[PDB]
Amino acid sequence: MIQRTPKIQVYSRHPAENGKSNFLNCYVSGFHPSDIEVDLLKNGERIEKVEHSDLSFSKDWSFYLLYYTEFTPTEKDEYACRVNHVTLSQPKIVKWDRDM
Amino acid sequence: GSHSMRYFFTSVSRPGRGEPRFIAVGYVDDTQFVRFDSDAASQRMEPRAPWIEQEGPEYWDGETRKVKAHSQTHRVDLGTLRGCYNQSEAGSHTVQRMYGCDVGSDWRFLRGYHQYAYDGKDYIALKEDLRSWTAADMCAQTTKHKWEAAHVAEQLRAYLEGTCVEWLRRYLENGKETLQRTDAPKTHMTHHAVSDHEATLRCWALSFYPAEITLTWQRDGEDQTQDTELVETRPAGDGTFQKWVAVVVPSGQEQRYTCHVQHEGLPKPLTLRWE
Ligand SMILES: [Cl-]
Ligand SMILES: [Cl-]
Ligand SMILES: [Cl-]
Ligand code: NA
Ligand code: NA
Ligand code: NA
Ligand code: NA
Ligand code: NA
Ligand code: NA
Ligand code: NA
Ligand code: NA
Repeated sequence: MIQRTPKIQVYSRHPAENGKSNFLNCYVSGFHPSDIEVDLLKNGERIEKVEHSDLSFSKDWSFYLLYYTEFTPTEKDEYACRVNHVTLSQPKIVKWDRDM
Repeated sequence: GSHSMRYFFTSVSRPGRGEPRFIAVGYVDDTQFVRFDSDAASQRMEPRAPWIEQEGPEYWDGETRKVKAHSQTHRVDLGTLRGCYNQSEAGSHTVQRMYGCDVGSDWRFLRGYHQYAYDGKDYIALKEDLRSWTAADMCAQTTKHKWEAAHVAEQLRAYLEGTCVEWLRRYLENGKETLQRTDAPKTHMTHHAVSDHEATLRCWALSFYPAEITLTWQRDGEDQTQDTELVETRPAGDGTFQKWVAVVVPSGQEQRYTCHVQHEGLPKPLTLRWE
């Protein structure tokens, strides 16, 4: 009956420099229940090879996952993370913003 | 100095769709080291940290038995709980268990924890003294009577004050490379002009371990808590953490704003300035 909404962050492991290999992360924390859909997107399209962490939870019992994949940032390519959960009326898409 | 071991179990019913999903994970401090996933092929407890891989086959056999046993008792509890709360057969519910121990700076037992949640709410939890129980609602009060009558806590206290701590000391020395380190955050602030009249100041901490950190803004030395956007500390994926805190300020006032960072790896608290 309790539900908690995912907090979504999209970020690189290391400072992005175009043409140098990196790792693109979508961290989702603070959700309940655990059933969640998380994709990484490249130019609005689903990235196929993505890995994720083992389901764990915080002291308030809310759950957290990391989804990740190797990437090479470039100037032209857009990345995002798309999430659906019972708490969201429509899938939430958060864009990767390297300048933050 | 001080350290912790925790196990986290998560069981989720999917009625008519087969048996529950059961996922168990173990951590030392902020470092995961084992998993079990009931839907996986291997049906084994698996290593997830390099320093656990040296454990021999008795360990892996033993931990696999224990965790499958846990999965069975949660499987039973899902039925019990649905019973007690008068819920329909067809709907997905969640049980969660966490337990573990804390040791102090000289790696002696400090505290134990053993606790349960049902559908994301505290259910029953061992009290700090490891002899009593905290149950809020009526179902859990019923559980409490039963567990008091069967002397459940003294069995759990034995594990928490003995076995739990012995394994944690062992892991701390075998995983000394990973667990007995402190990585100070690499800090900086960014400025971005949202408009002509205001700017986002963001204070960054990167590449730090352990996860515990505090980032705060001040304006002319006055805490700016209510106007701070503070994101959840997040895994970089390489065994370090990241975190930022942002404030949106009037163009020209940047020099009034200071960022303050506290971490175990910093010799003194750090103040960053626009200057
Ligand atoms: Cl929420
Ligand atoms: Cl940055
Ligand atoms: Cl176990
Ligand atoms: Na709720
Ligand atoms: Na975000
Ligand atoms: Na284990
Ligand atoms: Na029960
Ligand atoms: Na729960
Ligand atoms: Na170390
Ligand atoms: Na300073
Ligand atoms: Na300082």
